[PDB]
Formats: sequence, structure tokens, C-alpha cells
Amino acid sequence: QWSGARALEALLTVAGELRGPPLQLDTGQLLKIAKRGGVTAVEAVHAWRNALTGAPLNLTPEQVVAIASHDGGKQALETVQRLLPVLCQAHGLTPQQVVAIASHDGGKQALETVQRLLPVLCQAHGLTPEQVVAIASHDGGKQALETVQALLPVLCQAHGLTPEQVVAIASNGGGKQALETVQRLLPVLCQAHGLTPQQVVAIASNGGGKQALETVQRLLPVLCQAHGLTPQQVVAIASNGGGKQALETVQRLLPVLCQAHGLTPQQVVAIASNEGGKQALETVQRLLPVLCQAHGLTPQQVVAIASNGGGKQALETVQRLLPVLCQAHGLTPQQVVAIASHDGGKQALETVQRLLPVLCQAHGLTPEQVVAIASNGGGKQALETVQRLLPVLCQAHGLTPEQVVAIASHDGGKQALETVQRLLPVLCQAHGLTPQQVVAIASNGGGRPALESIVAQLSRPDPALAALTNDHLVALACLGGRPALDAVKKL
DNA sequence: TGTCCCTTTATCTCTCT
DNA sequence: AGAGAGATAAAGGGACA
Ligand SMILES: [Mg+2]
Ligand SMILES: [Mg+2]
Repeated sequence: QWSGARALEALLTVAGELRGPPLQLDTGQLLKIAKRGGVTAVEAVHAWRNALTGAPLNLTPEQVVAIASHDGGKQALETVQRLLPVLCQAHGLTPQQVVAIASHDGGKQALETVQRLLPVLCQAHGLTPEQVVAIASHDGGKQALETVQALLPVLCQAHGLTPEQVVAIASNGGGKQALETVQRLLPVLCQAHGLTPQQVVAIASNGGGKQALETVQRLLPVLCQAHGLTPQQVVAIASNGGGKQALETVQRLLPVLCQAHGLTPQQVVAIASNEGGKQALETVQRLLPVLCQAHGLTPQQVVAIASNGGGKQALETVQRLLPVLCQAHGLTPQQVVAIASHDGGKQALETVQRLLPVLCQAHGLTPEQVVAIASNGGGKQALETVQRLLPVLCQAHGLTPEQVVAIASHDGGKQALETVQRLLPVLCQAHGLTPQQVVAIASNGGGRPALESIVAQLSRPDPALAALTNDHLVALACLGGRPALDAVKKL
């Protein structure tokens, strides 16, 4: 018969038991493990469902799924059971960091490499464990750690980079390649092209950093001499992964989009300057004559939607959802363009289409309140979080729907909301902050870490903030979040 | 195939003023 | 708040054994 039958049945036999305790996996979770981790991962999750969730380890089910769902997932699962207590006691890592290191293709290699190299990277190269964790927490982590161990001295001394810059380069998939390409090309790009080290670091500091570096070296001259692009614009384009693809595409499409479609070089650069920029550029070439037709959307609007990561996905979702959202849900194209014009534009739009009636009917929000929550990066996360937490924040903590909406209406709205649910009790009950002040701190980008910093300072007080009253901490948190507090801590 | 590494795309969260 | 920066995830190919 068909080969993969004996495998698929073996997959389904086991996945039946995983559905209940201890792990209680949902079809969705089982698909994810099967897809990436494969069949070996699913059988392992089962083989050891007790060892990981029980004791010592006490992994959550989601942490188990996180580690299992990668090529080699079984190897990682086995390695985690052996190395988690060692890394957590010998090197002072938290279980969550260990999990985070494990949760990538080659997790075992990364974990074993952290075990081996973390003391030498910290003592001989003066890196922090945080920094070693961040480098390890990508595919090929092992390669990036060994390459950092090998190239830190030459990069800092012969090339002038700071160790923070080296970590930033190493801290992506393909970190090793980025590191070596920076070693080779840094003088070429600085001397032959007038680039600063900082700009080169920005180009090298994404996935496929190597490809972007080589492609800036190759395409910067054409792009600057022949199309009159400045080196700032080429760097902006290249500093986002898929960089190479975006640069190669801009070379072709810049004159086309400018001549045949009436865009400025400036607008093309903006569309190109995002993850998957090549896809955005191409979708705009295709869809500008269509979306801007029947006196419909303006080019400016089309460009705005395109000028975010996943601009392609956002543009296509606009094309498909604009009529049903306007007609059946009462929205304007203005509002629709607004939802689409952030990273995750597609997700936000589909979640609006799905949740607007429930948010209004069951929760008594206005369509405008839904549009505002939706109109930030992470819109979908915020909307789904508002659906779950609006009733519990109002009834358990006395918050008004308005206040919930204000917390939700920012990037990271979901994190801010969950953090308000968590910390409002201690902030108010135990430290006498008014609910209004918690709301105020939470109603900004960076809401979550702002609240966590406030709690950190009140629960385990640092005398470097002694001369600051609660009212003053609060004003600082509102004004500048965690960064403000942390700076104040440095005084 | 199982595992490890790399690149590209999309999505989500926080920073800096 | 808007631009910029900083993370995290998903899926696919190349490689090798
Ligand atoms: Mg970026
Ligand atoms: Mg594969």
C-alpha cells in the first residue's frame, strides 16, 4: 500500500491517549507536533508524558508541545529531562529559559552547547547568561555559540564592534553565517561604501543576515548610482530579513512602480523596508490598479497598507474583506484601511470580521471601540483578549469597559490586559495605588513591563528609588514605562 | 526518514523621544 | 503617537547519515 499508512496509524494510535491526562492535547496541538516534530516526536511526548509534567521537571503541557514541535523534537525532549536541573542549578538558569533554548530545530545541540560554553563565554568573554541564552535560542544555536566563542575577539578588536553588537548579530537563525560575513565584509562596506559599523550591524542583525550583507555589497552601487537611491535607503531596505529579496526586487520594481504607477522612490523604499518586503512590492504592482478603481481606495491608502510587514497579506485581505466588512458590518473603507495598516493586518481584519458582532452584542462595545482595539499591531491578540477578559476585569476588579478598552488599545494590548489581571490586586490592595493609576500605567505601549517594574520596585524595594513616592513612580511609569524606571534605578 | 542548519515571510511586543 | 527596534513563529529547502 501507500508507505506512510503504517506511520499515520502509529501516529493516530498514540495521539488518542495524549488527548486526556496528563497532557490533555487538543487535535490542534497534535497536528502541530506531527507536522514539525514528526511521528517520532509524538511517540516521545507520549513515552514520557509523566516524566516532564510530573516531578522534578513540572513542565506545563504547552511547554511540552513547544519543545516537541521541531525537527529533532524527541532529541530535545530527552535532552531537556537530563539537562534542565543541571542548567537551572549549576548555571542559575530558570526552567523557562531552558525551555526557550530547547524550543527550536536542533534543541539538543543548543542545550548541550549552552551546558558546555556558558561558563567560558561569561568568564573569558564577559557576556551575561541572558546574552548566552538569547544566542542559543534560535535554530543553529550551537553554531552561533561556537562562532561567538571563536570570533568575539577579532570582531571587537580588529573590527571595532562592541560585544553587544556581536550578540545582536549572533542572536538570529543563521547567526554563524551573519558573524563570518560581517568579519569579511565590514571593512569592504565601510571603506568602499561609506557605511558605519552600526549600519552594517543593523543589516547583519536579522535572519539571513549573510544574504542581506552580500546583497548590499553587490547591489548598493547600482541602486545608488543608477536609481539615485541614498545609502540610507539601501540600508533601511536591507535591515529586515528577506533583505536580499527586497533589495533584488527594488532594483527591478523601483522604476516600474515610479513610471507605470506614479509612486515616489520614497514610497517604494517604505514598502520595501519590511519583513517580506519583496512580497509587499510585488503585491502592490499587481493590486494598485485594482484597489484604486471604481473611485475606490487611494494610492496613498494602498501604500500605507503595504508599508508594514506582511503587507502582501494585508493587501489581499483588504481586497477580499473590504466589501463584506463595509456592507455587512457597517464599516467605512477608512476604518478598514486603518485595521489593515499594521503588522498582522490580515489577522486583525479576519478577527474583526469574526468578533465584531460578539464584542458588540455580548459585551456592549461600539464598532468604533472594536476598530480602535483592532487598529494596533497585534490587533487580533488584543481583540481575543478583550473578549475573554473584559467581563472579568469589570466584575472582579471594578474596571469600566472604557478602561479595559484603553488598556487594550495599544501594541501589546493583550500583554497589558493579562498583566492588569495579574498585578492589579497587589498594586491596589497591598501598595495603595488607585485602579485609575494602574489603568494609566497600563494604557501605553510597554504596559506589561511598566507594571512589572513598578511591582518589582514596591515588592522588593530598591533604595535607589527611596526618594520617589508612589505618586512619582506612577508618573514615571506612565511617562516612560520600564525604561524610565530602570534609568531612575541607575541613580 | 530523523536531525541539524539556514533563509524568508508573517506576526506580535516594546522602545525612544 | 509614530518610527524604529526588538521578539517569536511557521514553513520550506539543503545536507547528511
Ligand atoms: Mg524589523
Ligand atoms: Mg524539512
